[PDB]
Amino acid sequence: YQPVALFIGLRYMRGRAADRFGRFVSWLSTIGITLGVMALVTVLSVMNGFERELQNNILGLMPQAILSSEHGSLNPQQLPETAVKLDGVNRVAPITTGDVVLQSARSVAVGVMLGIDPAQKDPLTPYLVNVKQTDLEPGKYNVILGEQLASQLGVNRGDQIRVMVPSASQFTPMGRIPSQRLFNVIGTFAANSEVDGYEMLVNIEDASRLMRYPAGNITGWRLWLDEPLKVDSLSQQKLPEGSKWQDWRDRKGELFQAVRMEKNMMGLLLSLIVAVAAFNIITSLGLMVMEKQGEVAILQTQGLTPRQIMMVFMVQGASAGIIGAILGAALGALLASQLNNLMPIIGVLLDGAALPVAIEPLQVIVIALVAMAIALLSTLYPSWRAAATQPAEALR
Amino acid sequence: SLLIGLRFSRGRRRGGMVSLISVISTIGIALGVAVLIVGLSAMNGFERELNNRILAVVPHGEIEAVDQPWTNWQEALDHVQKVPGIAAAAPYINFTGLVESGANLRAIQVKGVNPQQEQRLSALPSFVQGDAWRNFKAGEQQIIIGKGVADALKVKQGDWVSIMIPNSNPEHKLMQPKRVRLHVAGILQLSGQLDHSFAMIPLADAQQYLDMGSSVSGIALKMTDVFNANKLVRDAGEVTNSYVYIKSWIGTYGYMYRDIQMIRAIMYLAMVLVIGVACFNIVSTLVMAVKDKSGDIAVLRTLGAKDGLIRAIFVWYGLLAGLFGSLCGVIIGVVVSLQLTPIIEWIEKLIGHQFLSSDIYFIDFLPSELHWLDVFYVLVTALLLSLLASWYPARRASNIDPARVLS
Amino acid sequence: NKILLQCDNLCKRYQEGSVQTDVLHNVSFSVGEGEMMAIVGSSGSGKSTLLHLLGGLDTPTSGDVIFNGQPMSKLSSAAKAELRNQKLGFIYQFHHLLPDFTALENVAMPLLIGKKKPAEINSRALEMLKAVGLDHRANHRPSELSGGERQRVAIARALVNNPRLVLADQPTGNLDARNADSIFQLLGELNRLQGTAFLVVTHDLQLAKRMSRQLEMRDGRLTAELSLM
Amino acid sequence: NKILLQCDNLCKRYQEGSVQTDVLHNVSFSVGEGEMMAIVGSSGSGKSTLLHLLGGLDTPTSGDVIFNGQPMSKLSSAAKAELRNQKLGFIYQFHHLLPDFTALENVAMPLLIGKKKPAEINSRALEMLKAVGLDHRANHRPSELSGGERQRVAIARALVNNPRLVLADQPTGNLDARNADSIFQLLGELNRLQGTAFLVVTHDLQLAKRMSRQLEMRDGRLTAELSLM
Ligand SMILES: Nc1ncnc2c1ncn2[C@@H]1O[C@H](COP(=O)(O)OP(=O)(O)NP(=O)(O)O)[C@@H](O)[C@H]1O
Ligand SMILES: Nc1ncnc2c1ncn2[C@@H]1O[C@H](COP(=O)(O)OP(=O)(O)NP(=O)(O)O)[C@@H](O)[C@H]1O
Ligand SMILES: [Mg+2]
Ligand SMILES: [Mg+2]
Repeated sequence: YQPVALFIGLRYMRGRAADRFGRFVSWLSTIGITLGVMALVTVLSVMNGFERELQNNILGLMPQAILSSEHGSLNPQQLPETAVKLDGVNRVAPITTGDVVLQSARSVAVGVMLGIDPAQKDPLTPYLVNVKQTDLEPGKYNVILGEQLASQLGVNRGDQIRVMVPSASQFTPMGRIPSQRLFNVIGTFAANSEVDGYEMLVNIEDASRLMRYPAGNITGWRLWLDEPLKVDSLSQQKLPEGSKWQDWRDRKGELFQAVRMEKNMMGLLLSLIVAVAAFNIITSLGLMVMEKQGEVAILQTQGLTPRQIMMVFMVQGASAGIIGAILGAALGALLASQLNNLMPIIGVLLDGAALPVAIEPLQVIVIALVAMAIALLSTLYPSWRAAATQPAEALR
Repeated sequence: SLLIGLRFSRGRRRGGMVSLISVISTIGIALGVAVLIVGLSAMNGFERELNNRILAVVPHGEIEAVDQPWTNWQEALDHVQKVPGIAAAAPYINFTGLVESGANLRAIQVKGVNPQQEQRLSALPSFVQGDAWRNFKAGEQQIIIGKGVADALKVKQGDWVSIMIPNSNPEHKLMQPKRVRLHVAGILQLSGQLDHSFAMIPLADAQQYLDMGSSVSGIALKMTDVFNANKLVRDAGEVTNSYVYIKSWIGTYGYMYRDIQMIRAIMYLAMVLVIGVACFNIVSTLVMAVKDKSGDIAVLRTLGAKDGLIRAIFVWYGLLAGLFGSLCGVIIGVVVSLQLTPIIEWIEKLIGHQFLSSDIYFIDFLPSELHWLDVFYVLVTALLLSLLASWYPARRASNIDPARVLS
Repeated sequence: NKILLQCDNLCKRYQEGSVQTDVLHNVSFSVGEGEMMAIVGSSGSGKSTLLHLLGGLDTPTSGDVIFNGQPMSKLSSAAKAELRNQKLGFIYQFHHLLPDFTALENVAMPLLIGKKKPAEINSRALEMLKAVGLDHRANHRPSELSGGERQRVAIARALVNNPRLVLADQPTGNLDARNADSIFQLLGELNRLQGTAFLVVTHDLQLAKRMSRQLEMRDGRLTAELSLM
Repeated sequence: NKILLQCDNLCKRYQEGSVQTDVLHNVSFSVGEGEMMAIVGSSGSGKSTLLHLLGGLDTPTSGDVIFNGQPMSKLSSAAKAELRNQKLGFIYQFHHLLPDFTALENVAMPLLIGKKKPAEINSRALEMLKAVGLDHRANHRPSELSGGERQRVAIARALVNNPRLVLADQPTGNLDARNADSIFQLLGELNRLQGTAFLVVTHDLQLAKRMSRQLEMRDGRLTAELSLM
């Protein structure tokens, strides 16, 4: 007998548990909401986790963005690392990126080399085993080789590899002679990744000496960013004279960026579709409140003001919304994939090994809050229509 | 009273200005089938486009027959090309190296495709802007010109360009790097993507530059399936030498494979939830609005030709509602999927962000292609959904005692 | 003697042990063809539930109800529907009409469901509505009807298909004296002509006294049994 | 003196064009304090519609119904609710209870809506039930209640608030003689002590003769207007 007019709403919610099955269709109003919330939470969580996995495992080994020289060589005091100002910039380093060709004792292949400073937080130092962490000393001319490329070329430690760069060539009557030099590998860099088949790690000083660059001249400044979404919009930032912006969206590895744009577009499409399905299932409670015309008319006969009926049905809708939201969060977190990995052995072709799930708390909170707000807001026109009809409940 | 005396009761479920409750069932089915159509067509368009980015161009995944002067490849070619799952097989030269251009060197993959097999077992002439077939004839050894060379080359019709072989041979000797006098035989104004990462070389020069005879490099495959391609290629290589094993290639685009699996699973687990929503709406409509009607109808029921006359009434009710909803939703889904509105900004002025037009407005993006077979699948599943969601409440209400009319 | 209904030891105790209410306990009925029966009694005396159990509309906890020799409890659903559409005509305590069907259709529903000829169905439904008193109010939906005329629609519905038993749960509660007298005149005429047996529950003592047999429900027991001849 | 309810020129014709059936035509009532008033008429003559209309529960096509001087049609929703919660007690023709609430809560809803203390709310609801005859019947939901018990719960619901005016649509239609006598006795006691006035539609002639004022409502007209002294 709580004197706040929410007693009748609670009694409507818990009531009519008559034959062990009527209660199921009674709670169907919040079951639809909890299923919609479960869908939205699992979609956003899986998308966020898979995006995080792709941004880390693939994109932390290759350069993220590069700032170089628009004309001629690159002059460092124009804009050093400390002066590197951009939107969303996280990590700054110097680097040289070069398309090179490697000749081994078996065959000749191509690839890219990244000249870095070993004194920094190299993402390959943990992967450099059987060898010193900074064995690529300036002038030592030691280049560390990966796993896939070494296995394909049939080359072991201690061998001499002819590394050549096509940019620095010279005229000769017998053809074109580019800048070629023999380097000794001391071991392997088992990166245990995809890029290790064509990516090479080199010192920055010897690389700078390789392309006949003047003293202190490097190829570019490498920026490890924080988000891959704003990459398209941040191509017109503050890049002064003597520099230009390049990145992995269209220069190199553009297939990843194209598939990411397509995946984002279809993700927003599916999110819109699930949202309109959620709207169609809030119409379920919108008609559920309209199903209790007799009760609302009896209460209005009892002298209960129409605004108080609005409050009653709004509170019923809000209770349904909060129950649905908390159960949706519970089954999106505790039952994302944490129960026997959905038993993928069934003939539905399920892949249980791929679980890129990351339950973002902010997203689940905002989704649940929007679900609750919609669940209360959708009992405003039905309730006003119910209270607008006088107690003419002659079973119309 | 065979055809008329049974749909009458279900057709009288309109009431007096209370039909606005069963219309949430027609709309519930229409929206469900429309979003199903949009999702399935969009997924099919995604699959078609992605299959044009993996296998249609740069076919990845094949048994690399590594051999010196390979020659008896005809037997294996004939034994493998006709196995189930393989569309066609064609030998190509998958070389890599450097090409001279304006006293500069460009690192490029040499794709020595076969002009004899070009028209039949490749789509190279079908993808061009359109030219005479004699322009792609062999012997004269015309190669495609690229922007990165033509920018500083100024090569036109009648100009001959020199190409020097990279001489990336095991022999320390130069061995006369093949010198090719290529001739410009056409021009393209489509895109530079085909002019930067692709090249074509006649087979004679490719064979001469290898310091051997008719040494084939690769035998590429064009297929229609990629999911089962792993074991299929493994078994196709099982008829090859056992001492030469094959390293798996799953890891290159295993993440794109997982992307496809993820989008498929997400679509399915959201659309079965739309299915559940439609079933929920119909059961809610038929449990409360009409249950004492079933009560007193069972109080005064028919002879008994079919025990579920109430079940038949609600079967006709659900069939009518679901059929009209399915037709409307199919029309909506097809019209929205086939093309977007000419002007998108006009409708979405009241976007709710108080911002002009749309910041994320896209033109000819989100490609989608319709499969009418999927339309029939969604139609059948929606009708079965409505039939079950109208029959089960009917069966629940019929079997309970008519003394549940007051409760 | 006992022909049309033989109800034996029918006991109805709702709910479970240590809290069951004796709403019906050891009711015995011997209803013959054409027997004029009136059930009278106070409140919660178990009169509506007795009708629901005799009509097979509910499941008695104990005892049995035997209709035309064949028990109703053991009978199949199709034959139950046959009885309910050819032998049993039920008037509920309330209207319990179909709100989507007009009054004419609401009284023709037993015939439209019994698979009869439509021209016969409409003509006999109109005749029954004229006999009950709704000549001008035949095409009105129950939502546009009053309590008394809805009750008259229900009474007509229980007489349209010419039942052998007509169970009536307060057919005169929502009616004045004139319409009550008229409806009992219809009941007496159907008893004289069609032979239909009317098993009616009323609270008005005069209307029950105008009928041949009286039974008194009190404490779930049958007390008053008055026979003149 | 005629103060409480002054209904004049009340008419109701709200239906599809041409078929528009009129049910009332220029009906006028003068109900004062303690006027123990009854309406008698044949079914379908416009009695329940008249009370649903003068109670403010429906919208009249024409005429004025004024309660304590203030007209209901010109009045807002909040004050209408205040009147219905403090001055008007309505007994519907059928049960029209809340199926979700037990008998005691269905009786005490007016008190709960009146923002009253629950400690005396339960006591008053129990007092009304023990007066009517349902002290043991308070724990049953309406779905487990009978027609007579439902009507008695509705009567208790309209009488707990001690309203000045209590409209009744067949308060004893589904009740036996003893319960009807007891309920009209309680009606008289409340009229004599609490000063409440009852506007009761009934068909039982003797219960109407127990009433102080009797009007006959038929075919949209008030025919009988009898005063003894
Ligand atoms: N929309 C409507 N509003 C009011 N009355 C209507 C309406 N439509 C039809 N009517 C008719 O007008 C009559 C209204 O009078 P009403 O007061 O309902 O009869 P009544 O007095 O209830 N008879 P009883 O049941 O014995 O009390 C009904 O019998 C209907 O047939
Ligand atoms: N399922 C149930 N649960 C609890 N109580 C029940 C149930 N069914 C019936 N009752 C009670 O048992 C009695 C049933 O008798 P019933 O014949 O319905 O009375 P009634 O004569 O129809 N009402 P009335 O004649 O207007 O006074 C009532 O007191 C009901 O409240
Ligand atoms: Mg009435
Ligand atoms: Mg009764």
